[PDB]
Amino acid sequence: MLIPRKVKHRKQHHPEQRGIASGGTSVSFGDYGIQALEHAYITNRQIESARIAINRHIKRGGKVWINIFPDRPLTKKPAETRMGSGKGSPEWWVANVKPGRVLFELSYPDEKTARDALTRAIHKLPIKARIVTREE
Amino acid sequence: LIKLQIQAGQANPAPPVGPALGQHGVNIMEFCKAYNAATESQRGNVIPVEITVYEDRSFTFALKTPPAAKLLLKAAGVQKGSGEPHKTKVAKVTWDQVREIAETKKADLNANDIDAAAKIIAGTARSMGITVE
Amino acid sequence: AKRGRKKRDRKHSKANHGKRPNA
Amino acid sequence: REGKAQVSLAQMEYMLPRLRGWGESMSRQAGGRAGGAGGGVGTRGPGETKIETDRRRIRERMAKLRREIRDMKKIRDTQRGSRRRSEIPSVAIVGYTNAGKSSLLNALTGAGVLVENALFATLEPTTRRGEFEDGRPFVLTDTVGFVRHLPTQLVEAFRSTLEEVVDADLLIHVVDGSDVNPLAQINAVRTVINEVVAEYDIAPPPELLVVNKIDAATGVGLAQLRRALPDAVFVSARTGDGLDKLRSRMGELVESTDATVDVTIPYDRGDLVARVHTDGHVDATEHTDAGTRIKARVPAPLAATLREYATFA
Amino acid sequence: PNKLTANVRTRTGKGASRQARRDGKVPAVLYGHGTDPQHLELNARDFAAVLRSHGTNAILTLDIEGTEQLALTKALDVHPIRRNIQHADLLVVQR
Amino acid sequence: MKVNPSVKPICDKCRVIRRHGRVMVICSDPRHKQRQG
Amino acid sequence: MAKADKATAVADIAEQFKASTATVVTEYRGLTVANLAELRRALGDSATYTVAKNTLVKRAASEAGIEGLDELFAGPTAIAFVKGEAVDAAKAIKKFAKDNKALVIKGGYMDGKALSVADVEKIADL
RNA sequence: GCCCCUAAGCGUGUGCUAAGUGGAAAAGGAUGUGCAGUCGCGAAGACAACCAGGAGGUUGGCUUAGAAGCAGCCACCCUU
Ligand SMILES: Nc1nc2c(ncn2[C@@H]2O[C@H](COP(=O)(O)OP(=O)(O)CP(=O)(O)O)[C@@H](O)[C@H]2O)c(=O)[nH]1
Repeated sequence: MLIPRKVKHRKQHHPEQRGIASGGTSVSFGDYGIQALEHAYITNRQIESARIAINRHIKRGGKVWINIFPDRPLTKKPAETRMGSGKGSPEWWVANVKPGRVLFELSYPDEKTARDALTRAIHKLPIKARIVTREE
Repeated sequence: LIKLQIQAGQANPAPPVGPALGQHGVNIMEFCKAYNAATESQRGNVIPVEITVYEDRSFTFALKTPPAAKLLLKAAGVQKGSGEPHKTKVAKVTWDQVREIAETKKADLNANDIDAAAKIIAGTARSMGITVE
Repeated sequence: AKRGRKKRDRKHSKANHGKRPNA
Repeated sequence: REGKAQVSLAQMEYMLPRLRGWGESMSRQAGGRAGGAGGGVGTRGPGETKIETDRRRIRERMAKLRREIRDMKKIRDTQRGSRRRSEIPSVAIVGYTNAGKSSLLNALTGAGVLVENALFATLEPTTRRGEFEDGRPFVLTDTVGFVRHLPTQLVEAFRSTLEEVVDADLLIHVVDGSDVNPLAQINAVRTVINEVVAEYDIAPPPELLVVNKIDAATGVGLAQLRRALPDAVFVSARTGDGLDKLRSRMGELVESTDATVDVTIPYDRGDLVARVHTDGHVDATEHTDAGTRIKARVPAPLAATLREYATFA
Repeated sequence: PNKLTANVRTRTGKGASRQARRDGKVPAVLYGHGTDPQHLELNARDFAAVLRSHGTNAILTLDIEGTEQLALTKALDVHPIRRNIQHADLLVVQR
Repeated sequence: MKVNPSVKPICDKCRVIRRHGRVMVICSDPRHKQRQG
Repeated sequence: MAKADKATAVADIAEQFKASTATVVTEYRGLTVANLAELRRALGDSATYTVAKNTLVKRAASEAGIEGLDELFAGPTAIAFVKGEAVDAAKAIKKFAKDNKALVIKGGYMDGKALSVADVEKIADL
């Protein structure tokens, strides 16, 4: 499942949520795509889930792209512990997704089935997202 | 109006002939008896009989040439039809004999128009899978 | 949880102008 | 969910007797990114954290899991209604492991079940309807892998399989032609049906034998195991082959409850014989004429419906 | 069809652009071979209308306040959430 | 009557309707009939 | 309705009536395909017995040049374009009033003109 | 803040709401309702319904005794 090979610093602050996306805000690989509309931390798990959803929906066709890689690590203190004595170990790899960013992109000869698979992916994702298209 | 397609042979076979004649009306035998009596001379050709029934009963002795697809089969040179028409064609049946034999059968079915008959027979050949030239 | 929800939502009034002490 | 719960319970209960020592040793450095033993799902995903970390949490979760399996037993027996309500013969593919059970199922039924290279590939017993030589829309189910010295710490997983084998009639015993002691393989895997019947005693079901991997197996075995050895039939290859008499002897050894007493079907309605033709097979359709006379088998209700009309030939 | 009116910008800046975009007048800047930048405004409705059919590249007859002038669409700064053009950059053409 | 926050026509014959301020799906097949509730 | 059909609707009657010295119009309803063909195709030797839209052909009639029979199109119409021969055509149209009785001649265009209540029978009673 | 409790508007003009929404809440579901756009059709007759046909080839070919259009699979044309 998606994961960085290595990261320079293992314990980083949480990725910021403020502001809109000034980059990655257009379909530039495939024909359709999922444009988010709400700040969130999309995680390796959700990305894998949506990818499997789209691939299972489209039968051995089309090409899929992911314009976001989970690289920011989020820690977690071990259970049943007081507050203090250092940050927790890395727990979840998250990609800071911002309003307007295109998360998934698809290119499939058909139209209805591409739309349907994209809807599947959106449902699997946490955030509110719409289906944008290369046309405009 | 019940049509049974059959040749001039045979006599009361249930799986192909268990019709309303045996269900309700005259005995089962008389139907085929009176049907084959006036058309024994068929020799394998299919001569379907279309019987009518009135408020109580009214036998009718009616006939017709074999199906269009079956005539195509007879002339083509095969006994079994192809289950994959336009995927594996068997024979390229020509049009001269088709015309000479359909110049009256289609005049009875719909009309004697040679072009219309040609288009209909082309459709039937396409259906069977043994198309024409 | 009802008491907390209510005390917090009390901040959305025309008189507090949106902020309440100890929200 | 069934697997992710029952395997989780088995793991918790295996920890139970050794919650002290090595479990703490594992948790000490934790997985360290990823450990050599995951959790409820093992292959990443859920179960990423650990198995046993606190005795309280472990006990709590074993309780919850036991309740969950209580729920799943009801769900499973509800699902398994139609077959028991219909009295439809069922057969079970009983193989030790990697004996190509799923592949054999794909064969003979056109099924498309997964067939992966591993000693434990098929997770839950899956089944499909099949046809015998003449009909009998019977049922065929696989079994989950059984390895020597069946770990009793993991029975909740094989409990469903055990039920599905004890609620069946004819058993077909698949072996794998890899090891040198297939006799040991078969005896070992058969040691389990003994306790299966001990618990859920109904009867010793009729038995049949088969061994997959024919193409690659017996490379130096020759047909000794095919002639001298007792009951066994095998043509499947390590990828798939043709099936010749596995589907004939399977029908001849399955329950023959279907009565074969001759019945007389008259003409009567326009297609009254259609009922018998579609129900009870049409074996020996000695069609004659008019009120066609024939000889075919029929089930209990059709036999009782035609009783009065059963005039001797 | 390709004839789009225009109106020079009375003011310019954050407030002027915001007010214009609220009233539905996409701002634009016209410059190029003539080498004399002009800040103007167009009706976003007709601008998008012509853009739908003629595509991003197109030779637009910009009817300026006082005369006409040919132009070419160079840039379209568009908001990614609200799919609406925020600013247009037109390249004059000398023919 | 499946009470579910998510009601969608399961089959081509299923028709949605608003009744007593409460969305309900009704079909010729009784099994598909459901309500939002 | 359809634009192409409308466009052809001129020629759909123009040459037909230009050639046919006579044509019939009547409220047709009931005769199956077989009954209709019994005279349309089964007896096709000197007249094309067809039908056409009675609402779209009202303008097409004016276009073709006929104007006497325009108020009689308000309802089903069964046209019979003959190439002139009337002694057999009148008999053909009068034959159906024994077996079906569902086929009368409400009117039509005789010799580029209209007709009366008795002309329907007097076209050719010989 | 201005119906009475309670000092002061049951204020005036446009609209909106049927939910007591106002007078708590998410993913998601949704033939509720106002408005601004678009694409088909339609006064040469459409959208609903009503009167007749909806045919011949032909039980179209594979399958099946069977499959006539209706378990299922290929073709899926024309005569008027
Ligand atoms: N012996 C045999 N092996 C096969 C056959 N078809 C595929 N295989 C190979 O065997 C491997 C294991 O699959 P399989 O033996 O079917 O699994 P199984 O024995 O049915 C169930 P489990 O693996 O849990 O014991 C697969 O990787 C496949 O490539 C076959 O017909 N016979």
